[PDB]
Amino acid sequence: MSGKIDKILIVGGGTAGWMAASYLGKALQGTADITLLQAPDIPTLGVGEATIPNLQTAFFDFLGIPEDEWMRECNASYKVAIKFINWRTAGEGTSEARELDGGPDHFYHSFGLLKYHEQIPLSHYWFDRSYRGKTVEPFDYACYKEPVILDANRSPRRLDGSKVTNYAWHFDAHLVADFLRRFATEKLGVRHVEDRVEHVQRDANGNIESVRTATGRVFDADLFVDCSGFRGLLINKAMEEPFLDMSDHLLNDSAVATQVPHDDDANGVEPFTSAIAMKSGWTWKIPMLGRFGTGYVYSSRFATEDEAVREFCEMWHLDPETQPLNRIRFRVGRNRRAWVGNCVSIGTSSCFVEPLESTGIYFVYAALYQLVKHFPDKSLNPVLTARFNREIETMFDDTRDFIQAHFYFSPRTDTPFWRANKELRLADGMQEKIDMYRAGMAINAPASDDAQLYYGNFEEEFRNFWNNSNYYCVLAGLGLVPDAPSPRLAHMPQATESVDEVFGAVKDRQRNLLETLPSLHEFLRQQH
Amino acid sequence: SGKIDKILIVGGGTAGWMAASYLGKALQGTADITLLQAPDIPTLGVGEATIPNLQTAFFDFLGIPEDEWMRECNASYKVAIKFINWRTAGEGTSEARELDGGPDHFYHSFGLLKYHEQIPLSHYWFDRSYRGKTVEPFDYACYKEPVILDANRSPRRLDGSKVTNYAWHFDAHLVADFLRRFATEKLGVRHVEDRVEHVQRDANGNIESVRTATGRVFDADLFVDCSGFRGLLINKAMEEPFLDMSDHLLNDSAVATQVPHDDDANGVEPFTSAIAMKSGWTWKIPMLGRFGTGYVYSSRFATEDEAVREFCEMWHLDPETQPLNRIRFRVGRNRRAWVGNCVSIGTSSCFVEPLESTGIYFVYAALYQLVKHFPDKSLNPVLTARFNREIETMFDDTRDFIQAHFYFSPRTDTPFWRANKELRLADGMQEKIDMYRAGMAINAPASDDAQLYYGNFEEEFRNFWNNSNYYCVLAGLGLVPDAPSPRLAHMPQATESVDEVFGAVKDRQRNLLETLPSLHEFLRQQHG
Ligand SMILES: N[C@@H](Cc1c[nH]c2ccccc12)C(=O)O
Ligand SMILES: N[C@@H](Cc1c[nH]c2ccccc12)C(=O)O
Repeated sequence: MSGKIDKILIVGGGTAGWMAASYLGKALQGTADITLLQAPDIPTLGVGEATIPNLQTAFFDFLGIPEDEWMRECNASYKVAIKFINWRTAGEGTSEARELDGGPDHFYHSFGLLKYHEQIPLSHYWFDRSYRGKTVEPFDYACYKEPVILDANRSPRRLDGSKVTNYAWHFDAHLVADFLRRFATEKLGVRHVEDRVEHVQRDANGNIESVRTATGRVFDADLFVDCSGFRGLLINKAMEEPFLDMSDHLLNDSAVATQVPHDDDANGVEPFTSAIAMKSGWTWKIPMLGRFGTGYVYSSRFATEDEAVREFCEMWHLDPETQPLNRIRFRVGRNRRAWVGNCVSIGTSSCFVEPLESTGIYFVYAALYQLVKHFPDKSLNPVLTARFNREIETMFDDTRDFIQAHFYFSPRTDTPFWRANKELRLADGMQEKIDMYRAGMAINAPASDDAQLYYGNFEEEFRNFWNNSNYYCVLAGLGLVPDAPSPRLAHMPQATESVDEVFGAVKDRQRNLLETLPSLHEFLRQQH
Repeated sequence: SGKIDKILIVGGGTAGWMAASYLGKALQGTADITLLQAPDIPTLGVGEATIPNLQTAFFDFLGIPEDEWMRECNASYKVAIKFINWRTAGEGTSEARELDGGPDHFYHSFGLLKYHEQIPLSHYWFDRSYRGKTVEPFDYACYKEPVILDANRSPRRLDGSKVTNYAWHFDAHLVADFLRRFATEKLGVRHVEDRVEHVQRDANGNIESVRTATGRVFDADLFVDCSGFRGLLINKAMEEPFLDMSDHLLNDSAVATQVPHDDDANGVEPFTSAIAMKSGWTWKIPMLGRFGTGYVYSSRFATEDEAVREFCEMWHLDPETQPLNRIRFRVGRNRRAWVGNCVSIGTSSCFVEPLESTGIYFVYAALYQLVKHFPDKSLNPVLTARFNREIETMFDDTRDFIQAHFYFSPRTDTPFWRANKELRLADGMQEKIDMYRAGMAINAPASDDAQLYYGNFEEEFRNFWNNSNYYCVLAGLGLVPDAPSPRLAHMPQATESVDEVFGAVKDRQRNLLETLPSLHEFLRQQHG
């Protein structure tokens, strides 16, 4: 028919489902009846979720929820960066960084944007100096103030509350989902129904007419949102939309995870997520309050589930026979089309990639934002659907490419896994970026180096999600550098001379913040 | 292999001297630049219209104040392009015909449509227009400019304060002269007045040297072709094919002149006029005490004599005595703007009728990209390929936008107008139209802050033709969405509170109309 969408049914009630319910409930408030169908699942351990800055500005701010309100109810901690440990040295899976060129084998991928100097990213000046032997300091320590304060577990905020850097959050997803469930049902009028989908009825146009549950209830709506996770109950099962496996770019498809109690008083809390390289994958460490979530993401192609359990438990000194563990098999890739007919997939039902760069939750609300932007009426204009699908496919594929580069450019050749990664091919779009990088060009340089604008305007960030800063942190961090300095620098003697103070400013902030900032633990004590 | 040491620019018109200035400034003291230009019959100052970033991206880069160059170039101000008679049948006249109770004209002003609850004002306007809530045209409802332009107001108060975004009108010859003085006197650019007779290339196909009529031989590491439509280096020497694009643009000729004007009796129009004709359109570019004008037409629909006649008749000029410039130009772009060690800048690179004042912009936009992708003597292929991609998109998007001005005109009164409707829009442009009809914005700006936009070239270049521009032209011509944006039916609070936004515009139109001095008034002061 025609007329606006009157009823929406969300199938699936986890993080994605209740985020969808909250975002749509907020966006269409009072002009659409929303029902979320939810069936009980086997409970799992809170193994932790890491996020990015726009979670607050693009999601919680949109809902009208203050950082302090949701943080306290979700027992959240702070994330200032992802610390990559042992990606450049051979060896077993260990929590301790090995030695590399006189220092621990780690590098940071921090938030924020590299400063521009005479229209050129600081990255280019750093490399120019490194290349000409004027420096041996790593890219991250030279261009970011964060590495130094993170090495000392400092808080991203002073005791008086003032923030000194861009940061995100670490939390148990289950708590956020419960928080949102209460918010959506209590504040936004979303209807929660506890039932299991038994049958999906489609019409002759291939659209979903209704969903019938195991109790015999029939739920019809104008638009259906699939938040059923890997099963893709609607988008794949009912709509039969093909899923594109991308194991030709990503070898990791499994994980063994758990949660470990932690004495924050004795050891403090790390203001960062750790990405610890393993023999057949990598392990995440996500610090929360009084405990940390950790999971070994690996490739079933190079390690059996039991070998992964052993490697994982031994690294944390846990009993492989008694430790509570979540054994997961991921569905890596994306649907050929995220939205088909009147069925929009949101969450893992849509796409999934290992949490190497904290994009899981981002993918959920980035998509919800794109859905509302391309919101249809009952005629389901195909142009809205196609453009939405294009945005989603690009969002995922760029991430897929970026993550693959973490493994493709690691210098490690010590296990079949690391060696195999180098035998895969990068997508053409990614290879073009590397060609540009090697030629000394910036990759997706931000329009402005103003981080407040970037993280404060979703449209601005979504169009430049993976920017030059991100690419340099990871590529240079791993050891991939340009074949030679940007040739235009040889024509800018005054700029390459005055940049001295730009590097000096970072050094002063590194020193000042290190001497004045409280530890993350200290701040959390006062705060929570 | 060493930096670029010598640069030879062939051609000394507007493009050539802008190249010498920009490059002389950008590479100051690190490259020797010589501009080689032949002396030949100058043309009439038929006038050139520009856009806001001419100052922020070009003159500001050179370190030249707006006051300094515009007074030495006797320039006037441009606040918009006024399209006249594009919707009504008839002969080519300077007077707007009547349409729906008013004159047949619409404005394409500078600046950005304001965002209301994350949605461009254009969408709220159409929603109301579509629901019979209003009959006011898009431009008058969403822009303050239209009514002050109708009264020939100045973009700045007598005290100098700026009340709107504006650009300039000037005789290009004067600007070229100014830049020649600047580059030679202040940037050390060597000027040689001679004619190229022979271009010698090496075994790699790169240019080795150029020999002149007097027997002089000039060598360089990089050659900039600013020879105009001849493409002496890029097309003739390097043999790079020029790609004609008359399958999108029928206009390929023009008859132009300069007409004396009594500013005291008539004031000065703060806008460029684009007057629809029987087989093309005519530009009117107001300057000091005169205006440049030219009939752009299609040689396949009107003869040179017919064009001269139609043109002279509208301005009441005598065909037999009025000095006239008759030109037949090539429309399109080179397959590649930069090949080997030869970079084309200006009309030697590409050209499209001046319907949206992009001619000069194309020059410094390309110069900006050349410096960003500046090579050393090894001429890294990647830098060249990327530069070329930037140029082709810059041009093709403009080509598409201009074609739409003709394709969507409602006129069917002459072979020309009817023939435009039988051409094919490029796939990319068709997708944009599909989106537009679906109620979607086309290239919405990341922010509605015009200052960020016009103050940051990277920002504008990535979003050069934005939703504001498409709505001005498409809606102006009468092409509107099939229905309102489906989103608005879900935002009652937004659609209610938007009247305050429309009201704010109304107050601005009122106050400015009442308080602003006429353009002529301001011009007397700022100039005389
Ligand atoms: N645009 C994202 C990029 C990003 C994703 N994951 C990250 C992890 C660490 C640092 C940056 C990122 C941001 O700046 O937030
Ligand atoms: N980004 C350009 C768009 C543009 C080109 N030519 C124009 C003519 C009129 C109005 C806008 C334009 C600007 O706003 O300057």
